[PDB]
Amino acid sequence: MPSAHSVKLRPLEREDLRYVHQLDSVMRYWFEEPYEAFVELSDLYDKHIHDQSERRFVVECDGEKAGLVELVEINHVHRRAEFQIIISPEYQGKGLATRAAKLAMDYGFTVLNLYKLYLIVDKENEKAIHIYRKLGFSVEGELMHEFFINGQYRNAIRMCIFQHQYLAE
Amino acid sequence: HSVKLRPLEREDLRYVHQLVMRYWFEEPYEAFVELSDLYDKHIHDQSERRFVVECDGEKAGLVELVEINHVHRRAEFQIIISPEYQGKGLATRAAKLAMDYGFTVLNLYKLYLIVDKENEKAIHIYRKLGFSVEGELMHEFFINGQYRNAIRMCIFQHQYLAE
Amino acid sequence: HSVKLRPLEREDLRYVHQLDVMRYWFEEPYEAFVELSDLYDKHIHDQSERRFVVECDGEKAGLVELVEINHVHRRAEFQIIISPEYQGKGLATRAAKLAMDYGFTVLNLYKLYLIVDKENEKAIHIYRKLGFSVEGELMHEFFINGQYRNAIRMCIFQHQYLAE
Amino acid sequence: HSVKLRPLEREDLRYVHQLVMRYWFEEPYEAFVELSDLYDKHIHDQSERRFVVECDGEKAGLVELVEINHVHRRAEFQIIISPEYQGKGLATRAAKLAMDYGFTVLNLYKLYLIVDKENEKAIHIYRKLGFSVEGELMHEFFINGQYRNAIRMCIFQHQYLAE
Amino acid sequence: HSVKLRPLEREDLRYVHQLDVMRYWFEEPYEAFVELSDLYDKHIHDQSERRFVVECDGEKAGLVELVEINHVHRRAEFQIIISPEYQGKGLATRAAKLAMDYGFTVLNLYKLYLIVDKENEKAIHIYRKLGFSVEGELMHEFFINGQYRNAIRMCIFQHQYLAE
Amino acid sequence: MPSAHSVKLRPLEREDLRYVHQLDSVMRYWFEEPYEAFVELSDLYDKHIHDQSERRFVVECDGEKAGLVELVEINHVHRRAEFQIIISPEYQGKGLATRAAKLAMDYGFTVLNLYKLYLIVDKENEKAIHIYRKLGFSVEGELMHEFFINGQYRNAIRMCIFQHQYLAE
Amino acid sequence: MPSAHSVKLRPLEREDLRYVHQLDSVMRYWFEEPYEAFVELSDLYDKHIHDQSERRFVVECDGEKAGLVELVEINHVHRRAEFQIIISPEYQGKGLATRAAKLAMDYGFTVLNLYKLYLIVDKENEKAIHIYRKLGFSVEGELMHEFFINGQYRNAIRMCIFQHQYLAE
Amino acid sequence: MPSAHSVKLRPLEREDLRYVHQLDSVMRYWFEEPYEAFVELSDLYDKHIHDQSERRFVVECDGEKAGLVELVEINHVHRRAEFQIIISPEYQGKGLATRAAKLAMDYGFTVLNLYKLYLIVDKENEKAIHIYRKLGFSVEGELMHEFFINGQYRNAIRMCIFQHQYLAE
Amino acid sequence: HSVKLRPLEREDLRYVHQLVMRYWFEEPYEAFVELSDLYDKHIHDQSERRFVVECDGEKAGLVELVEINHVHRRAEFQIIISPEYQGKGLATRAAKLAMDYGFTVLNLYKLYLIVDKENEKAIHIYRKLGFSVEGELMHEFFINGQYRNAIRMCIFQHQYLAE
Amino acid sequence: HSVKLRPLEREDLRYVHQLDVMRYWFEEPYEAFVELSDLYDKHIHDQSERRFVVECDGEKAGLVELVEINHVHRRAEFQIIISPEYQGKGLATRAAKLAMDYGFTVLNLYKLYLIVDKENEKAIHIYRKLGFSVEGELMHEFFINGQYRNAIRMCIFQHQYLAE
Amino acid sequence: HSVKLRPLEREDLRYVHQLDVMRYWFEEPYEAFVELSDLYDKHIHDQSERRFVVECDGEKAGLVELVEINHVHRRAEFQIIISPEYQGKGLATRAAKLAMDYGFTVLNLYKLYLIVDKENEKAIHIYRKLGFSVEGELMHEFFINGQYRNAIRMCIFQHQYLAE
Amino acid sequence: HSVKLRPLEREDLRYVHQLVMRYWFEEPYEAFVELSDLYDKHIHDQSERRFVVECDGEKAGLVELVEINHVHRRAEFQIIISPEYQGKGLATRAAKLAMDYGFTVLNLYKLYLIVDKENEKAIHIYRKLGFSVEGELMHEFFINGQYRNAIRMCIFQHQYLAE
Ligand SMILES: [Mg+2]
Ligand SMILES: [Mg+2]
Repeated sequence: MPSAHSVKLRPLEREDLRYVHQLDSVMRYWFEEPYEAFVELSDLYDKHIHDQSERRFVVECDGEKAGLVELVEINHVHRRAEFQIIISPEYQGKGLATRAAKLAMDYGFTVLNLYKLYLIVDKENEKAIHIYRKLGFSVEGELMHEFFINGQYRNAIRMCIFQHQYLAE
Repeated sequence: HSVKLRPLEREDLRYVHQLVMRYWFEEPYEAFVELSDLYDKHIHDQSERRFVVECDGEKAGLVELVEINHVHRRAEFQIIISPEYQGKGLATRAAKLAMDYGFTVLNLYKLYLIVDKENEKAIHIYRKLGFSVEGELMHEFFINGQYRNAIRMCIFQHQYLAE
Repeated sequence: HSVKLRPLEREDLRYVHQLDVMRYWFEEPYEAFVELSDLYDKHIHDQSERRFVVECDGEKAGLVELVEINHVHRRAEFQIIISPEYQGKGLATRAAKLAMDYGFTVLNLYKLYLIVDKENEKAIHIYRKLGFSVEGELMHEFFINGQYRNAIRMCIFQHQYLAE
Repeated sequence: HSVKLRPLEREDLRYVHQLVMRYWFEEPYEAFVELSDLYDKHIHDQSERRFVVECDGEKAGLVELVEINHVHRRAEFQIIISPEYQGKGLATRAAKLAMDYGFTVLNLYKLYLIVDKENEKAIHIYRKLGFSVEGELMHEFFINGQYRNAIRMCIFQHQYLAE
Repeated sequence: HSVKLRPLEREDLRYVHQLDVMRYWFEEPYEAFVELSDLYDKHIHDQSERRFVVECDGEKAGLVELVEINHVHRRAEFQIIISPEYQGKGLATRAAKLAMDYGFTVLNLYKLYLIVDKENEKAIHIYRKLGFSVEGELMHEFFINGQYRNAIRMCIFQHQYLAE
Repeated sequence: MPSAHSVKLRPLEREDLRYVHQLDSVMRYWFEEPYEAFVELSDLYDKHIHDQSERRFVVECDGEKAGLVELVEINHVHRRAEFQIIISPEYQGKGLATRAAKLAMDYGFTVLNLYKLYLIVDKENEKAIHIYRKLGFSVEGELMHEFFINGQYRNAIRMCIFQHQYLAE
Repeated sequence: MPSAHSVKLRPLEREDLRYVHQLDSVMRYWFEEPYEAFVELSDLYDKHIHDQSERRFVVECDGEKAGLVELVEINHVHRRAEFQIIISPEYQGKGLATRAAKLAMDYGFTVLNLYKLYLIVDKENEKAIHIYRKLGFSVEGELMHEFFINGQYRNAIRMCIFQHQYLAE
Repeated sequence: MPSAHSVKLRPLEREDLRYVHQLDSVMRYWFEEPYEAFVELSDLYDKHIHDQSERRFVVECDGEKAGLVELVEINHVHRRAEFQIIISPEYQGKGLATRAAKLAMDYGFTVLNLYKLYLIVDKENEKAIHIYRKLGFSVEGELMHEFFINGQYRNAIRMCIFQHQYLAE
Repeated sequence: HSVKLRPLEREDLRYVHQLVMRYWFEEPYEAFVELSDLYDKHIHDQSERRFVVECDGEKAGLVELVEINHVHRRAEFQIIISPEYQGKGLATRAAKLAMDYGFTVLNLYKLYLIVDKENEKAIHIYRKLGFSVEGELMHEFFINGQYRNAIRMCIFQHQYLAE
Repeated sequence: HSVKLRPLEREDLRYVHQLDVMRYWFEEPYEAFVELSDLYDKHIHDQSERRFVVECDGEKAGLVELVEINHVHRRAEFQIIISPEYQGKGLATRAAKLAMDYGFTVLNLYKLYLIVDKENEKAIHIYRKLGFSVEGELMHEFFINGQYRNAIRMCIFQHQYLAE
Repeated sequence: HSVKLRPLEREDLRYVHQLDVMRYWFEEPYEAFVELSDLYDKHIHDQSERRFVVECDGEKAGLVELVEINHVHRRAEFQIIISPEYQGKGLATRAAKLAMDYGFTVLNLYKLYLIVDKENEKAIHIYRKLGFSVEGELMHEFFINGQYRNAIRMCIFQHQYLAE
Repeated sequence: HSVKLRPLEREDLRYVHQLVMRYWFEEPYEAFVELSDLYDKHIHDQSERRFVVECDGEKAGLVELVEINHVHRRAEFQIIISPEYQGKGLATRAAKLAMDYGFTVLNLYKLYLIVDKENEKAIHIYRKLGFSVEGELMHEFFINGQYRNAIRMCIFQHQYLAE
């Protein structure tokens, strides 16, 4: 009989901040402000503790820390947010990014009462794209040369989904 | 056996946190640092008052006095028991204690509470304690995907003090 | 005659102060102007309340308060106050319609509610007409001028507004 | 003819000052800068409340609510009329007004006052308003070279509201 | 057995917190320790109150509060509290004598006074003995545990102390 | 002989703040923070004076104040920004929004050295859309129900252009 | 019939500070801290507004500003203070220093409830000394070379009086 | 052969503050501000660290802490200060107060370059008085009821000495 | 006729502003409030020093000493004349003045300047003042759509003082 | 052996302090650690400089400084320093390549430049090899250990990097 | 004509600013008024320097600076500056006498000293006359307008003043 | 054997203190808390610079550069050796080191020192290092009961660099 893992969103605590930092060279941001060194992240963190426009969860698999969900650009008048998920290397390969997306959908849609959620992914990532489609995300744009990455401008696909689709299922 | 009702101390916050969206002085929290910070910001704020419910010296739940007003002499209260302490009607004794505090110590005139309409047990309990119903608040909360109704119930100091 | 809402500027704060005995700003009490100026400065970016001067032909005629605004549960309480001299011209009615408009068509709330004196059978009727539901009768909710009074809480929903 | 009772505004301070040792929030003042400063320090302090007494729109005196407590539901009041307005029993109407405010607006249970024993007029006035005597405080004040006695008198909300 | 007053140190503040339901510091209310620590830090140089641990053979046994201290009128109110386990050994009596000593022979006050429950006929008697005068009976001065209680205010003067 | 107007971008001064405020009910934002009352705007303004992620110009026509250009979400690693233009009512009807766009293109492209600029407009605004095309903006997405406006979710068209296109002309 | 002047102590207001400053070269002090320039005095003044250990009155003669009384080193446990009076040049010669002393005695003794007041004066000032005696001040010390003044150490006479003497009269 | 103790003034460090506090009921002061609880003393201490108008030494006897010298009311224009010495109970009886006075004389006179030092003592203390005389202190005043002490006003004797007397010896 | 070189005062800022992207203490500005603020932030900063160029008492341009270093004893200078004052070789006299200040007052050893390669006039002027060329900085600035080259030129205190 | 850049953490600040006599942080001088700790705290979010520890097999081996970073003109100066004991293993070469990589493939700069002692003919040659151009010779730019020295400024461009 | 010292008020600070190229306040350099206003505000209670306007018939004529004031060693340096238009009327002489008076008869210093250009043989002579001693010749102490200059340090003592 | 000259670090303060009236940035200290505080107040102050003198890695003395000025390019220096390290002419090597730093690193033109007239050894040492005498400062210090004379001596960068 196959054993069932338990995957949970958990509100991101300060003690989680080291875990965040060491998920990894590229630009990372906190509240649209960029960081590199731990001291930069930690100070941003305290400056933004009460800020309602981003919310972050750790993904626990069986209580162990496996990755991070960031809801970002939260807007409560237009009832949307963007999300971003990131799975620690030793937790990849086993459907986590998927479950993890379902859980963030659940959070924005059933807890936070947003109307629309979207995400950006590399145009190159035919894998992820197709998964999101599977879950019934529409494609709403192909941003051209939106990111300059490892020496080169890359294209992003923005894909959205809606509260009613979600609750209908 | 023994249930006291101790003021909420800063060491109690990690306990509090370890019990859907939560409010401290009407400002929302999720992280423990969010609530901790919020806590010190509202240290001398008289508009809310909190107590750990102690069973035989162990921390077993929480009473909140919220929206305390001394001109109109009223306040709201929420009571929360930890799972492992539920279903011995601490929820009940805690309610009496809250009532004792607000009516005999704080000298309030009126105490009210909100509860999900569906919670027929609580509604019954409080009616037993002689609370009367004053409202059915339609779709007052978005809870886990859905709007829910609450029932608000009150009781008055003269009713209590009949004791 | 024409009637508009307008965000409340510090310059309006003197006007607000003297509509006449007990009142609040961002839930803290106030009486003197200095008390009020101070709260106002403190709550400049507080999202949980939003105010408006009610303008009647470019003239300050009253005030709309949007209070206890919650965006997760998409609701908010409102209250209107009309300077003595603009009363009895159905102005608080037009102001109500306008506050609904704002919370429903701009703030994107789901539910708006208010509390009035049970005794005010008149206002009560005006709301019922507008399609508001009674959602409760609070007993002795307010000590006012020497006695406890009852109030009625009445609510209306976005979809009812966007329909009719 | 007309007597209102307006909240004390900052413009009123120069008036206040222009009326032996004075107290603001139990801290003493003499200079106007001493009182002014003190004033802002106690802006959101609910423990005292002040009003100018207005006769036909002119500033004519002062009511102070001091030591306001909402659990025991009581407060003290001092009333001060400016000379040119004395002896028309504004002192009286002012007292009623204070009483009106504390009992019908602020929802206090009990109001008391201190007055020099020797002030037989005030003592009589208040007894007329139905205040009862609760103490003769021996040498409670050093005033102009000498200890003086005060009389403390109270009245209760139920007594007033009989109206 | 020997009994002393001792100025109250921050280290005593944990002791003070748990003598058991409503209390004050420099006239502001408190309940939680964090609330109390804070007031204490704020009032460090406040001249208007002075506190002391009552030490019984080098052991913390209670507390003396000197409150509403006025130096122009040379008076001050006092209150004593004895930990449950040191009561009924005439300790609050020795503590009273000691507080008088301090206000009279050190602070140079002219008058000291206190307030007790009218119902506490015992304490009342102890003070009368010490030469205290009743200077008033306050009616329903305190809402306590469900009802308004009466209190008695009793005073004594320096010259009476320095004589007897 | 037809008289030539002079249209200029001018760096936005504090004294311009009243003009901004009174360009008008809808949500307006300053540095992604929302305002309504003048005191809210003015305080945001001082809080963000040195912030490199938004830049604002007044459009002077013949030295008189005619409208406002906001470059927003400026990113210097991905070399882009979003722009927004707004023409005062008495200056509409006479090609200003157009010239005004050309000028902001010039600023980002020739002064600020961005690589890409884009804009959002109402899907409904077939007029503006076609103009931007005329100037050789590509369409890069149709965001669905992105804004809730006057009681109703509306659709936006994001359209971009690039430094090389611009300098080529 | 000779006309009676009215001489009053008045609590020192900030607007009085210029008058103080220009009562005049020597060391002057405010709360035991020294001043020379107006800005020094004014800043000391604000730093010490609530300080209970010095109190200052202006002497009004017929409502016009004639001089200054400083009660200094106020101690409420030992119930004493030192006083110092200073009469503006155009108000000297007409008994003011005297009345002015009586008034400060009245203030400390009948208002402030001190038990003892004293003063220092130049040993050289046989005039003032004898006046204070007249008013029944005892001599309680002759401080030797206590002040270095205009190139030279000078001797001071400290003289005291008591509440009971005063009220007895 | 009798063994010689070494008695030294040492600048008072913060760690000395507990020792000070526990030299003992009466009013004690720090920079003319009164203290009782340790937290009061310690906060005064930090508020006054750089203040030139009081200086304090510990008296070490053989390196062990035996008492305290306070130079107080230091005035560098009139070149004087008052001093106060206090010997811990277990170090009394063995000439310390004496040596300790000589050392403070040495400090003010030979290090600090004051011209005059004085002290107050109880009129009742015929012992100390006579010692100071022995060292050639003049008596310069008998302050009457200057201190209210243990229920009663007491009289003080102020006694001074001068740099030239001292260096002459 | 007369050219002084006055220290830059706060009243001069509106003038400064009224003269592509500008820098104050290596931080960029455009609005006047941006530069004003920046100005006070760098009031006691010794690393840059500024002067208005005064012709017969009127404000006519600007000298900036920038990147001032006292161990290596060097600094950079920019000079800016207002249009209506250009082409009388104030640019020249201003340069001499800068040179006078840095070499005879500030005791610098070396002064250098950057100028667009294309500005053949400036390059010539300075070579005339005996500045020598020390670099051709390739595409050192993006200016109005294009990378541009600058030429850096220096001169030394001993060379100047030969005077 | 493997070599990486890594953002510089406060924990690295002690390491940085002791590579041996005159140096800067965000253009302000420093000597003592306390001086340095302070500048570092002040410049935490300063975009104009970016630093990195050079790691050799997970071991701290040196430092890369990106200085005078300008994003409008898309350039920045760089400098590398290798702890005494890691020198002469072509490590500063690998570190240079890595700094180019970062400014060119991550920061998206157009131009990177450096300044070396004219006398250092060795380093100079290493850069020329890498495709760097000499863009100037600064005369007596640095007073160092008793005399003014000359320096060379050499630059390279993104397109040259992204090509070869 | 009559000549007085007068403590320097903020109102004098504009006057001070324009006597014409390098100068200090409480040892920090300044040039612009804003720079100076700031130092002045910072040093309001600094005991180590004391300034005075030199008044000639109630008119501002120059300035006296008392600098490096040390009370333990009882000395202080002084400097005088006279507005162009009041020079050559022996005014700096009367101002010197007055500064001596102040430090000697008011501040109770033991020693006062000054530094002048060796080349200024005139001033030098005026001081010698006043009884000042040369206590040193500092070599190349000042870089001024293009070259290092020598200065002379001359001192006088209280007892010499209080005698003659 | 080995003498380095390390910058003064905060851990070195307790050492410093453990070496009559002392000055930090011309402000006086005695307690260690007085000097410690003063220390942080002057952390970025360029007007003074300090170094521990290290003999074979142990702390053995102190060089102070004081009154550093970069326009006139001069500074003063005091050197202090701890007793147990005296009389091996570390005082000498330390002096050379100071000289090395100010002249070859800091690019000063001139260095001077003050020493009690009576210290004939120091005076001789420095004259040997080729310092010349520029003043005999009469009663410049009150030291242990008496005014004392100091001798000031300087040397110049060109003289040193002759090396
Ligand atoms: Mg954004
Ligand atoms: Mg004193």
